Amino acid sequence: MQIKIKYLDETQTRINMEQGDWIDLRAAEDVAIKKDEFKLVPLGVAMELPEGYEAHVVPRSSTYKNFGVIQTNSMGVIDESYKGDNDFWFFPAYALRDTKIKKGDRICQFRIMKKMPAVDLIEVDRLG
Amino acid sequence: MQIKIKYLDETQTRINKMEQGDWIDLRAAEDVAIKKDEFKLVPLGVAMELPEGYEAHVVPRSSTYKNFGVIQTNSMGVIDESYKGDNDFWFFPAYALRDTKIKKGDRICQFRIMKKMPAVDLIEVDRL
Amino acid sequence: MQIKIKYLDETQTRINKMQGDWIDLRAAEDVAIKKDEFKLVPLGVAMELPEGYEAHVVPRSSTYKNFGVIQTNSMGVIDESYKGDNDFWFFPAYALRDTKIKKGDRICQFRIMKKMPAVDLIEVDRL
Ligand SMILES: O=c1ccn([C@H]2C[C@H](O)[C@@H](COP(=O)(O)NP(=O)(O)OP(=O)(O)O)O2)c(=O)[nH]1
Ligand SMILES: O=c1ccn([C@H]2C[C@H](O)[C@@H](COP(=O)(O)NP(=O)(O)OP(=O)(O)O)O2)c(=O)[nH]1
Ligand SMILES: O=c1ccn([C@H]2C[C@H](O)[C@@H](COP(=O)(O)NP(=O)(O)OP(=O)(O)O)O2)c(=O)[nH]1
Ligand SMILES: [Mg+2]
Repeated sequence: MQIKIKYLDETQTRINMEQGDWIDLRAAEDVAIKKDEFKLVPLGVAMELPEGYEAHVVPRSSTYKNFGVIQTNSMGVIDESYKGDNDFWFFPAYALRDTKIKKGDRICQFRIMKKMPAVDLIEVDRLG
Repeated sequence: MQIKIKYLDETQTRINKMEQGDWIDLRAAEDVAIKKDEFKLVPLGVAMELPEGYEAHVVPRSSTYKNFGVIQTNSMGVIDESYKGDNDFWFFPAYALRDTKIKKGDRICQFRIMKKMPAVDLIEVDRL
Repeated sequence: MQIKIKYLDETQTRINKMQGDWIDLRAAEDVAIKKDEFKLVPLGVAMELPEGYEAHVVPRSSTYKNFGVIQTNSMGVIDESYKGDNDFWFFPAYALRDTKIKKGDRICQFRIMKKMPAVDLIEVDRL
């Protein structure tokens, strides 16, 4: 199973695994964020995911410790269909304190996972 | 694979975007106003009987923070197959980072289903 | 399918068997957190998961109203790799109000999941 991945540019740090571990993604540019402010931290990457698969994106264990940001959407769902040449991943960050992220910083991690199977949604007037 | 769904009332907007594999959006069952640093359970006006052996996972949409200034306090909501009774309506536990207003009908979060953990024996052991 | 689990001390309340359900985990000691402050809440447990699996840890839906805390990493990911006698799970809590969590309190919950299959990251210039 392969993932095709476009980098924003040559300065981005490429990421190498087939170990099953979640893969760290990194900030594409310096972002500074005041306490109680919001910013998209661009991750400088676009990917074509395997057919029938999602990416899930959550912070790293140490993200809060080292940057004082929480992830606004809790968990990011990157769908297989987000595979365009301008479809760059971002990390939506709310700073609970003054913070600076530097280009290259590892700020979140992801894995892939089979989309849910197909499903008939059937309205009913009463449940058991 | 089918899910039964019951709606609080005819007012509610059927979520008739059954899966092409994608997560599915849920909507505020009523007008809800939440002030800065206030918490509210936002009712989603749906009860469901998930497939045997499954659970549902709920998370915010990508734009939920931009548009309503709320985060989901439980990060990823877990809904077990057993939450299927006739009064088991889904909610969105929302904490507000600014003064905000959700209107009835609004898409505020999204779900998919996924198979439960297989059974597991838990052994206590002195060391590892 | 088997998980080997090691409690911190005798004091800790062992957990029941279960069925596929997320298992609740308990705070290992009383912890007080002021508004707008962060603290790791020990869950007094370390575990050897199955070869090829990870654990996901998230709050109960009631953690906020009962205890006033969110989990700053959203969902903790614990790898098969974290299986040593000192590898004790924690709940990273940030308090949005003053709060005292009390030993024994069930504050978050977990399950296991097969890890991602092996994949190739093939760099490309266009998509
Ligand atoms: O944390 C995230 C979350 C989403 N994303 C990406 C994936 C998503 O496809 C895109 C946002 O554009 P839309 O809001 O239109 N996508 P959406 O999730 O709304 O898809 P849909 O409308 O199909 O439900 O941002 C991230 O990069 N990081
Ligand atoms: O975001 C959510 C999360 C859960 N739920 C529902 C489904 C689930 O069966 C029920 C309880 O979930 P939790 O286990 O996370 N909270 P708690 O453990 O307090 O409830 P219970 O004691 O029933 O397990 O609430 C929601 O409607 N929205
Ligand atoms: O909420 C959490 C999250 C992680 N953990 C555990 C598992 C993890 O291995 C450990 C943190 O160690 P590291 O800082 O080395 N992070 P991790 O092992 O995930 O990094 P890598 O991606 O290199 O494995 O804490 C918790 O107890 N609670
Ligand atoms: Mg529970």
